Amino acid sequence: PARSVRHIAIPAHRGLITDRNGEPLAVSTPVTTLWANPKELMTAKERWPQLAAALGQDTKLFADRIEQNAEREFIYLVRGLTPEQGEGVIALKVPGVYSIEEFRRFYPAGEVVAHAVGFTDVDDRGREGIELAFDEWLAGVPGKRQVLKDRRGRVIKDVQVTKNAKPGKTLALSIDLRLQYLAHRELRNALLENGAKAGSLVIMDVKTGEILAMTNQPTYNPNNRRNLQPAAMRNRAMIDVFEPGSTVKPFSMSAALASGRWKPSDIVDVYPGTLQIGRYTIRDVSRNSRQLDLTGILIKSSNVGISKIAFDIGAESIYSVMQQVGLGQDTGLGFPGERVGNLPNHRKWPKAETATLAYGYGLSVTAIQLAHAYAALANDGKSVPLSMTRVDRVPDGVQVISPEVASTVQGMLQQVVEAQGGVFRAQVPGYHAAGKSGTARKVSVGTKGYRENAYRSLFAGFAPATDPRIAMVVVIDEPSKAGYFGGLVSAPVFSKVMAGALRLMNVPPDNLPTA
Ligand SMILES: *C(=O)[C@@H](NC(=O)[C@H](N)c1ccc(O)cc1)[C@@H]1N[C@@H](C(=O)O)C(C)(C)S1
Repeated sequence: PARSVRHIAIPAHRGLITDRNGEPLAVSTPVTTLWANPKELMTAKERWPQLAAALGQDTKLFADRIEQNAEREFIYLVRGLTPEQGEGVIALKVPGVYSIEEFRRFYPAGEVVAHAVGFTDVDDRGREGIELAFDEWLAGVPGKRQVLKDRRGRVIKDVQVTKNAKPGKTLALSIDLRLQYLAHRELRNALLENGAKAGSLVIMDVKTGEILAMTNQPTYNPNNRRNLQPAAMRNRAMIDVFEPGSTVKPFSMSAALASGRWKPSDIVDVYPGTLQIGRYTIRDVSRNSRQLDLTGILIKSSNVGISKIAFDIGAESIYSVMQQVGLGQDTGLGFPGERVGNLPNHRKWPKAETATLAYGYGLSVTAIQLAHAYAALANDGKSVPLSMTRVDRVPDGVQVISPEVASTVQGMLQQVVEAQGGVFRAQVPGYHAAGKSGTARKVSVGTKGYRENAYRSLFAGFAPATDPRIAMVVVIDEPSKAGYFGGLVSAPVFSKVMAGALRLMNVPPDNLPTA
């Protein structure tokens, strides 16, 4: 054809992502992509070697590429150069060489918030994290332009633009970059000090359902598009499931207190520190107890104690609490590839499965689910929907644990942290803090039993105890030093991060004299 009217795409500006206070976290940056029409290049061959050198290409390999693409009318030279580098090639004035203005993401906080903010692909589309989850909101709509193409791929004139490029929309996350940096720094330090393989830390606002911080190790710099390490790009807090172990005992206890059959001052006989159930043996770490009260069962973390309570009240009541607080349940966050985990269910619960459920084996949850469950407990038993975006109007929560039961369990968890023989490393000077340690043996990758030397160290809690504001989970995978108990490995991280986060949020210190 002598003339040919066709259409080309004009890239649109991707929406700005900020933290909850407007600090930029993902910013669309103008880049210059160079393309060429090989047929037009065929008329200026003496210019090719200088063009090749400017592109850092070998002269022969470049010439070979153009010659073998002589039939085509569109060939990429280089994508995503800075407009500074792009003009240096444009300045050669080579016939048939053209530029289009595209966009590439810059991430000002880099590795500090990489998992939460996420990453974009070669075409500026979200492929991880918020970038992926809110891709429709962020992407906008590209422009569509008219053209006039010949048999040589030549363009004549303009006088067009049928469709204008629509920019994407701004998005403010629930994340507070101040708390995010604190959490990042403390988790990294903990990983290194313990020679651990991986870790996750989530901070949630118990009143609004907002995720205030979400950090994992290992992490990566999303501005380095060359490294491409899949393991480091995993948002473990949302995609890696684990047995939460003794961190679910406060939920078993909630079921016990709701049953009508148990009060905190009631007693369980846990002597001699083991309990046989068919071919399975329930075992406590500390085996020098006889009568323990319900608070003591949580302080000492007696598997025997919680198991006997579970046999009394029935597994159904415990399953119900865990399901209602969201363990093994869809979070509704809508991140593709987010893992839901699994909460086992039965019509007739056998005794072994009843016991293991009560102390957190045989179910799999994510760190986000665990933090959300603790948020409901801290928020006087009311569960506010999870959000990764800033919440200005809070949706109504669902009452999942009665307020009196939740309050009672809160006081028990304060004792876990403060009482003699408790998790003293979770204490937060100036405040009352509450929570529960866990230590879980990892199930072998093959068939293959439980891995003898591989543990996960957990601490989950909230503060300030007298008026809860923040819930936090710290999960550290395979610590390598002498300590591996959650109370040794994860509790000090909870303490350090809570100390900073409460003060960054201007929460009044509550360890005061009696009124
Ligand atoms: C819950 O997390 C419980 N953990 C275990 O019973 C676990 N199978 C285990 C026992 C012994 C080990 O050396 C390692 C793992 C109890 N709660 C824990 C906690 O951290 O609070 C323990 C006190 C380790 S036991």
